[PDB]
Amino acid sequence: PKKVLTGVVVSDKMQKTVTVLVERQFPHPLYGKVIKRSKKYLAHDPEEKYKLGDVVEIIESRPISKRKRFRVLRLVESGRMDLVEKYLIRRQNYQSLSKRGGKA
Amino acid sequence: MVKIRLARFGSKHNPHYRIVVTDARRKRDGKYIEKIGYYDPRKTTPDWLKVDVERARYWLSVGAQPTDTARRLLRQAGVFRQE
Amino acid sequence: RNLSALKRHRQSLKRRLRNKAKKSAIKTLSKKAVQLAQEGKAEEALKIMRKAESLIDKAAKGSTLHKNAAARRKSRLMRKVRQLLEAAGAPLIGGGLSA
Amino acid sequence: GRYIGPVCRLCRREGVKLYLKGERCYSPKCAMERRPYPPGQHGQKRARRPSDYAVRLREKQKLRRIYGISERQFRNLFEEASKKKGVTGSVFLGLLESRLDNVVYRLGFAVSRRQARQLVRHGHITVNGRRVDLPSYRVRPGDEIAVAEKSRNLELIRQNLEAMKGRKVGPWLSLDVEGMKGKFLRLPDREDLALPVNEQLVIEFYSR
RNA sequence: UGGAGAGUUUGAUCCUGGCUCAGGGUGAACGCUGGCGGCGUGCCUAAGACAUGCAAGUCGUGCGGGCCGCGGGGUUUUACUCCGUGGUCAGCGGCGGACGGGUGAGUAACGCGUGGGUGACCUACCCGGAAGAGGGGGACAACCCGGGGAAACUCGGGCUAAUCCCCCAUGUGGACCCGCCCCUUGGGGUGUGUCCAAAGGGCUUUGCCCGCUUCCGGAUGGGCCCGCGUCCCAUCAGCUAGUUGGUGGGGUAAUGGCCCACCAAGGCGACGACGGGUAGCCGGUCUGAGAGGAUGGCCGGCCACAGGGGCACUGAGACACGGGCCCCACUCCUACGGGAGGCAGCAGUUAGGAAUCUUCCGCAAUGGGCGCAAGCCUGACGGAGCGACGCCGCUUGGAGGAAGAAGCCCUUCGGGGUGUAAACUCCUGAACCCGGGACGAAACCCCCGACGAGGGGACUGACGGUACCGGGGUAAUAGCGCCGGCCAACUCCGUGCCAGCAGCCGCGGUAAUACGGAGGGCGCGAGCGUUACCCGGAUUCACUGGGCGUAAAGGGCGUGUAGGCGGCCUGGGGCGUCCCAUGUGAAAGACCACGGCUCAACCGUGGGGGAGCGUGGGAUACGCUCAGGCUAGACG
Ligand SMILES: [K+]
Ligand SMILES: [K+]
Ligand SMILES: [K+]
Ligand SMILES: [K+]
Ligand SMILES: [K+]
Ligand SMILES: [K+]
Ligand SMILES: [K+]
Ligand SMILES: [K+]
Ligand SMILES: [K+]
Ligand SMILES: [K+]
Ligand SMILES: [K+]
Ligand SMILES: [K+]
Ligand SMILES: [K+]
Ligand SMILES: [K+]
Ligand SMILES: [K+]
Ligand SMILES: [K+]
Ligand SMILES: [K+]
Ligand SMILES: [K+]
Ligand SMILES: [Mg+2]
Ligand SMILES: [Mg+2]
Ligand SMILES: [Mg+2]
Ligand SMILES: [Mg+2]
Ligand SMILES: [Mg+2]
Ligand SMILES: [Mg+2]
Ligand SMILES: [Mg+2]
Ligand SMILES: [Mg+2]
Ligand SMILES: [Mg+2]
Ligand SMILES: [Mg+2]
Ligand SMILES: [Mg+2]
Ligand SMILES: [Mg+2]
Ligand SMILES: [Mg+2]
Ligand SMILES: [Mg+2]
Ligand SMILES: [Mg+2]
Ligand SMILES: [Mg+2]
Ligand SMILES: [Mg+2]
Ligand SMILES: [Mg+2]
Ligand SMILES: [Mg+2]
Ligand SMILES: [Mg+2]
Ligand SMILES: [Mg+2]
Ligand SMILES: [Mg+2]
Ligand SMILES: [Mg+2]
Ligand SMILES: [Mg+2]
Ligand SMILES: [Mg+2]
Ligand SMILES: [Mg+2]
Ligand SMILES: [Mg+2]
Ligand SMILES: [Mg+2]
Ligand SMILES: [Mg+2]
Ligand SMILES: [Mg+2]
Ligand SMILES: [Mg+2]
Ligand SMILES: [Mg+2]
Ligand SMILES: [Mg+2]
Ligand SMILES: [Mg+2]
Ligand SMILES: [Mg+2]
Ligand SMILES: [Mg+2]
Ligand SMILES: [Mg+2]
Ligand SMILES: [Mg+2]
Ligand SMILES: [Mg+2]
Ligand SMILES: [Mg+2]
Ligand SMILES: [Mg+2]
Ligand SMILES: [Mg+2]
Ligand SMILES: [Mg+2]
Ligand SMILES: [Mg+2]
Ligand SMILES: [Mg+2]
Ligand SMILES: [Mg+2]
Ligand SMILES: [Mg+2]
Ligand SMILES: [Mg+2]
Ligand SMILES: [Mg+2]
Ligand SMILES: [Mg+2]
Ligand SMILES: [Mg+2]
Ligand SMILES: [Mg+2]
Ligand SMILES: [Mg+2]
Ligand SMILES: [Mg+2]
Ligand SMILES: [Mg+2]
Ligand SMILES: [Mg+2]
Ligand SMILES: [Mg+2]
Ligand SMILES: [Mg+2]
Ligand SMILES: [Mg+2]
Ligand SMILES: [Mg+2]
Ligand SMILES: [Mg+2]
Ligand SMILES: [Mg+2]
Ligand SMILES: [Mg+2]
Ligand SMILES: [Mg+2]
Ligand SMILES: [Mg+2]
Ligand SMILES: [Mg+2]
Ligand SMILES: [Mg+2]
Ligand SMILES: [Mg+2]
Ligand SMILES: [Mg+2]
Ligand SMILES: [Mg+2]
Ligand SMILES: [Mg+2]
Ligand SMILES: [Mg+2]
Ligand SMILES: [Mg+2]
Ligand SMILES: [Mg+2]
Ligand SMILES: [Mg+2]
Ligand SMILES: [Mg+2]
Ligand SMILES: [Mg+2]
Ligand SMILES: [Mg+2]
Ligand SMILES: [Mg+2]
Ligand SMILES: [Mg+2]
Ligand SMILES: [Mg+2]
Ligand SMILES: [Zn+2]
Repeated sequence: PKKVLTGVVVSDKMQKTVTVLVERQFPHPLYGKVIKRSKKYLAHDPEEKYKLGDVVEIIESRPISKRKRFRVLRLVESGRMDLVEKYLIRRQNYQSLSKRGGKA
Repeated sequence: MVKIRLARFGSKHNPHYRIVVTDARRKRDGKYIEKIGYYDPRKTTPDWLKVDVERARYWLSVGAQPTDTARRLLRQAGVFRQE
Repeated sequence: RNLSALKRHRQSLKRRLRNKAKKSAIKTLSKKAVQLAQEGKAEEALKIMRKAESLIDKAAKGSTLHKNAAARRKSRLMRKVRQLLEAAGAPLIGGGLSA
Repeated sequence: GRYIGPVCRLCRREGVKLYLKGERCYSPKCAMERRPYPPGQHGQKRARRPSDYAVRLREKQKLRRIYGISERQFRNLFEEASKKKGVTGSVFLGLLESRLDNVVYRLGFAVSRRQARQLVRHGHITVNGRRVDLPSYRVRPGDEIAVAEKSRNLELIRQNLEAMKGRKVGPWLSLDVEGMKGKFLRLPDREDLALPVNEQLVIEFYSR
């Protein structure tokens, strides 16, 4: 079956394309403890129909571009930046570990 | 085309083939599509030839082309015996 | 040395030529009809579009285009012509297009 | 290369008597009568308390020196026994006891196991009517071990099979002395055998 | 059904802790030794370089010719010219040359594995179904004539056949544009317009056969896409401009920045981007009680590559190992202009290396290509050869009998040992130019039948005179390591911190079971040792299964970011978790059973298990999430 994944829209800055952050949980192959892993997907959005905080269902689709093989199958629940913010902060976090660094 | 032939499986001087259904282009002892019999050229045992005739019939019904020796054995097990 | 199956190379060149030539015609006629269609000249734009259609299919009769390469061509051709005739066109000769 | 060397000297080193000559290892000459002590310039000196390893090693050497098998083949059998279902100790002794050359010895067709070995190699023996010249051939229950007709009239086979008249045979075997036939009734149980061997020590030796 | 530990820090002890050994393994190599056979296996280094031969052709039932030959015709005769037929040569044309065979360089990646997607696709030959093949026209080799080059090879001119190429027709049908309907990414139906078919050949020639055309489907094979999984370094922390997305176009069988034009300013990263190192991945293999570790030779699957780089042509299929073009490096021929090459195919040579084989036999069998067939090709394959390289089997004797050794070589000088051991008596009978002698091989073909089903029939074996059977018949290779402890086996002489041994602890300085020799002994035996490497023991990277006061180890202290973890009660959802059914989990291997070769190794048949993922159904205690509530934590 074409794959269906659920994630949060963390990016809307593209024409007809939104970035969907999908989370996945699973026991660690050797240490057992359940660990959360995740991947960002570039789903296709023809009508600019979705915005941030939107939890959608991504569906496996025929390639729309390089780096883009999924379409937004539907909205699960609207607005909720608790997730977007989370993502964003972790990103802002990076703005540190290097030669300089913020203060957070 | 897809064929029904023999695949060597015995040992040196101890041949034992498998009546097989594979693409004509594969190694002979290569990866077949389906085993449908087996043959012991030297009849070292009373069971030196078996052939899932129902299956042999299937493959032939869809284009399987038997080797001559393949056909010969299949016939010996009445794959064509319409009598 | 001397592998007589260089006759294949020998032959490929003759084929290469045959194909090569059929395509030029196709390309040249297509451009020609697309050019006329655009300039609004309808009756002749179609007339030629029609030749191109025929030539294309024939190209696919043997191993020049074959497959759905022919279909793409005719498709894109009948596409651009019908559209370019959106300059008050009115399919005069109603050649290949089925309005 | 089945050993081949002085034998009534292994018994001496092994403390116990290994009948590796059948005859003579009975007479007042098996040496175990006069010189039961190990061979060599130190055979009589005071003994030194053997090591756990020593005990296990000697015990393995005893059990294996009896059937006169190679350490290679001997080991092969033991491994096969560990793998089989059933108490390794016994199963192992069963397999050992199933070697044709051995069975030929149990039926009395020959004095010693060594002699019985040669009798197989030379085709004087027959399993189910077909010749079998492999001393290691594994006899199965029901198989009838015999003497090739052509060999039946051999001077040795006579004196030998004669000496077996009215003589007892292991419960898992059975021989018709006249026709010179014999049947392997079934695998002997630990109880059926009575060897100067604690096979448990052997299992341990191959556990190290 | 499964799990052993030992030596070594001290005067002694306990602990910590490293080193080391006992076990199993290897495509091995080296030393001493070496008899037979079966089955396996053998360039691990220079993807270095290669002489030579062979490794892909096949169709005369698609076509026309040349050379050589025989026969028969038209004449009164000759010349000239017509037909038939044989050998041979290539050419035109077709199918194959994209498979089969080699290798592991590159690659850390949708390459591989596993499970899925394609309404985004192709598939020669094969199979099933439907429909069809009317008419005309053209050219280029061969061949003929001439020109250029040293050669390779090449330029021009003329003639000609076809299942070669083209035109018109017929339109079962199919393709494209537009509309409509049903479906839902480009799936299917429908209407109008437009566009598109074909090749002939063979006869037991008046019907059969081989073949051709269009279409729908089957089968097999394949492209592309996606989830998850896939080594080391963070002494690599930021990376990116076709770079991320858009619109239009190009290109393909087809999706896609695959490519292009234009627009937007995005994309990726600590869940490790980018960079560096290393490496084909897998089924499996070795080891381990298991978890795990290590590995990927042989065999099967996938990928990649064909002297190094780039490229496309022809094709159903290639960007093509024995096709083509250009650049490079190198070898070769050269009349210096210019040409010819590519063993990572079999075998062989040379180089490198500790090290890896025959320039073998056969096409008989299995399999592949072409052919109507006969048959042709097939270094694929089936076999033999060489190498204890591995595994298995086997032999050097069996039964009876204690000379007894200048010297080897023990002693209490009484004796003890080698030892039933003994070219010495009886038995069997490995070897052995001695008789017979194989399965593997019955098809294609032919005839009858109806070229069907059936049924009869010529033919054909490399291995091989091999195996195996029967006869006769000789008593007929033994070596290597070790003997202080770990670790099975002790004495004499020699030597005197020397000569030397040594895995670790150590041994030798004049009584040495530790050096060398000898007798004796232990282990294993056509082998035995050594070196190297892998797993083990090592709970010594500890998930199973460890630690940090003084043994190595608490950060100098805090603050808090990400993250990890989260009190009590109820409800929803059902992600984690658990259960059921189902698909998948190739073969080989492994395990069990039975079976074939006298056994075994080896092999055949059958059986059982199986995690992971997909699908459908179900459960809700715990974890998660949403909602509500509490007050024992927290804070005020
Ligand atoms: K940054
Ligand atoms: K001429
Ligand atoms: K129409
Ligand atoms: K088809
Ligand atoms: K298909
Ligand atoms: K596919
Ligand atoms: K586009
Ligand atoms: K295992
Ligand atoms: K593995
Ligand atoms: K690996
Ligand atoms: K054929
Ligand atoms: K004989
Ligand atoms: K002798
Ligand atoms: K001295
Ligand atoms: K000594
Ligand atoms: K180790
Ligand atoms: K410190
Ligand atoms: K510090
Ligand atoms: Mg947007
Ligand atoms: Mg050809
Ligand atoms: Mg032009
Ligand atoms: Mg057992
Ligand atoms: Mg210590
Ligand atoms: Mg010490
Ligand atoms: Mg100390
Ligand atoms: Mg000390
Ligand atoms: Mg002290
Ligand atoms: Mg220790
Ligand atoms: Mg030698
Ligand atoms: Mg061999
Ligand atoms: Mg190599
Ligand atoms: Mg080389
Ligand atoms: Mg040849
Ligand atoms: Mg001719
Ligand atoms: Mg020819
Ligand atoms: Mg290949
Ligand atoms: Mg590689
Ligand atoms: Mg890298
Ligand atoms: Mg995948
Ligand atoms: Mg083709
Ligand atoms: Mg058809
Ligand atoms: Mg003509
Ligand atoms: Mg010419
Ligand atoms: Mg000309
Ligand atoms: Mg044609
Ligand atoms: Mg119609
Ligand atoms: Mg037409
Ligand atoms: Mg005809
Ligand atoms: Mg596009
Ligand atoms: Mg397209
Ligand atoms: Mg293509
Ligand atoms: Mg790009
Ligand atoms: Mg490499
Ligand atoms: Mg372990
Ligand atoms: Mg195991
Ligand atoms: Mg392989
Ligand atoms: Mg090379
Ligand atoms: Mg290249
Ligand atoms: Mg093409
Ligand atoms: Mg090629
Ligand atoms: Mg390639
Ligand atoms: Mg080549
Ligand atoms: Mg070679
Ligand atoms: Mg050298
Ligand atoms: Mg052949
Ligand atoms: Mg063939
Ligand atoms: Mg052996
Ligand atoms: Mg003596
Ligand atoms: Mg004797
Ligand atoms: Mg005699
Ligand atoms: Mg026969
Ligand atoms: Mg007939
Ligand atoms: Mg017949
Ligand atoms: Mg033939
Ligand atoms: Mg005899
Ligand atoms: Mg000892
Ligand atoms: Mg000295
Ligand atoms: Mg001394
Ligand atoms: Mg010494
Ligand atoms: Mg460990
Ligand atoms: Mg732990
Ligand atoms: Mg510790
Ligand atoms: Mg200290
Ligand atoms: Mg400390
Ligand atoms: Mg502190
Ligand atoms: Mg926090
Ligand atoms: Mg909680
Ligand atoms: Mg939480
Ligand atoms: Mg709840
Ligand atoms: Mg659930
Ligand atoms: Mg399952
Ligand atoms: Mg399997
Ligand atoms: Mg058997
Ligand atoms: Mg067996
Ligand atoms: Mg099996
Ligand atoms: Mg489920
Ligand atoms: Mg519930
Ligand atoms: Mg609940
Ligand atoms: Mg609450
Ligand atoms: Zn004795």
